[PDB]
Amino acid sequence: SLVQLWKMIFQETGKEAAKNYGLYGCNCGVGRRGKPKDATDSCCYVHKCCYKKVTGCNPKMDSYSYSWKNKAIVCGEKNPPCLKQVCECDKAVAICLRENLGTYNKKYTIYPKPFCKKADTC
Repeated sequence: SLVQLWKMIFQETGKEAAKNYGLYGCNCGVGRRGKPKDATDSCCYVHKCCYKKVTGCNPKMDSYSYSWKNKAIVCGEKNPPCLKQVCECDKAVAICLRENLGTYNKKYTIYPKPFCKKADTC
């Protein structure tokens, strides 16, 4: 669920997830999609697009089972198809988030999403 993702974000980024990425760019956090602003927003772009490949669940409400191993995210204990995927979706968006931390814009942290150009289809 979305609380798990928020934790997941913090554990690889060290920043409070909703505080820093809840309104970042045009695809991070609540709201729709847009043409991404930077690599930080674009990995939120990838997250929302793997989130549409979910089938039988509510990712923002349904929790899953996962653990935080030797600084490595292991969702890999047996999970139902969706709950496996969203959590892998969350881990992938948690992992890339650490990969573009040097790019993070402090001005994009709360971004006016309506003004962003509409994203294509994933």
